[PDB]
Amino acid sequence: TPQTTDAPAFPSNRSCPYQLPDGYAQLRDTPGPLHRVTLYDGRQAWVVTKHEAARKLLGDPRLSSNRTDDNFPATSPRFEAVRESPQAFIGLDPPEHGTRRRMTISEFTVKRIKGMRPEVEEVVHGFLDEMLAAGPTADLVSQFALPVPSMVICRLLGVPYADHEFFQDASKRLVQSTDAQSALTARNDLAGYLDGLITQFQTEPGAGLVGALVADQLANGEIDREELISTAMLLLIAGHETTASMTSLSVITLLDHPEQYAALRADRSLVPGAVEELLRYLAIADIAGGRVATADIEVEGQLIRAGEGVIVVNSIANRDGTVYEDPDALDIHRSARHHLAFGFGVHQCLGQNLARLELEVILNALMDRVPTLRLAVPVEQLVLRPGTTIQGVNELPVTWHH
Ligand code: HEM
Ligand SMILES: O=C(O)Cc1ccccc1Nc1c(Cl)cccc1Cl
Repeated sequence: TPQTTDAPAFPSNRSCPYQLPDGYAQLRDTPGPLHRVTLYDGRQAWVVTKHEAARKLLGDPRLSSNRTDDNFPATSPRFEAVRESPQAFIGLDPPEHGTRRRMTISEFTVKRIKGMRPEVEEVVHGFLDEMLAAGPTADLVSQFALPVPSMVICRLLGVPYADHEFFQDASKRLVQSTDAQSALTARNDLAGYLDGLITQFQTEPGAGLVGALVADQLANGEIDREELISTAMLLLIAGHETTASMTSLSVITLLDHPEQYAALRADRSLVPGAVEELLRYLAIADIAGGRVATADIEVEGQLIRAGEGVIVVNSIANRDGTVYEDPDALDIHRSARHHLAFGFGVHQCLGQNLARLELEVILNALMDRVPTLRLAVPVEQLVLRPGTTIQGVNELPVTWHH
């Protein structure tokens, strides 16, 4: 009996850190905005696989971001045991989404990000000082990719970096949890820690976004204490797992495309466009694409019914050849404008301009200070995270001329 299905298992796992999974190239090539898939629990959902349709559906308020909905298209059991906790604004819809998001936007403006350049540059070069002084070989993830954005986001939040061993471990356990119990434990660890931080700010008002939320909105009853915890937790985790993943994956990708990496080193004005192309090409955050319909939506002759889960797969939409000519070619010189790596619409990544600053500083610093950087193992020996979490590698052995 043939095993062919019209609802393939989703998500798929990468076999090469920067290439579309084989099942995804098939979804990309099949006409139409939507395709049926089967999720880990056997439930069918839709995936959005085309670029303009993805923008349309991310902008449609009939596609709710509410994870507590029984029909939300969960791709693993990660959140099934944490539903008794309030959602951060990533899981809220208007009007609640905006009231919560607006409590945080002041920390992420273009002006604030510009003012953060000296701090980001100091942090990047400090961790490089230490890594290069110890000599090769090193794990780029633990020694550079993770600590840099962790220190930066901690200062933005008012989270003391002295606790980094504890919160970096809990963050990893939650983001990469494979069972509901391990996710619950990691989330509880972070929640109790952040709750104590709130009490400390109530005793001694202090700097950072958490301190600002405690002194203002919490003291006015405009955010619940547990919502503050969830918001701080989202910003802490997103603030260091996403950039760390982009750093390690960009290094792997650039070293696999040496002609472009050399062109990048010779003309640093190409760095901002290279970062956009790497964001498009590596598209690390498909796990942020889930939505649930609260009303019927007709999409080019296909019908999303109320109550159906829909996943906007931005990595596949970013390989739409009607937008990016030869979409599977890495080209740091191409226009990667309009990519969906950060989403689109009211939920478009709050941290996107901090991420862009960090990646530009990081790439320029690696080229300046470690021009002989190379991988210490073959690419095929790296262990890639599965499609049920943020894409990337947990370890990246590197060497250089000592
Ligand atoms: C480094 C590369 C990054 C990528 C690829 C990425 C990806 C994404 C995506 C695709 C979304 C959309 C979520 C949705 O539509 O449901 C999102 C939202 C969000 N991201 Fe980023 N992100 C990155 C960096 C960051 C950083 C550094 C922060 C800092 C805290 C951050 C904080 C957030 C927040 C708070 C949201 C929710 C926005 C909202 O719901 O209004 N992200 N991210
Ligand atoms: O959403 C998941 O399954 C993993 C997870 C856990 C805790 C906090 C955030 C995330 N995911 C996540 C991250 Cl780390 C960044 C941007 C968007 C999303 Cl959905």
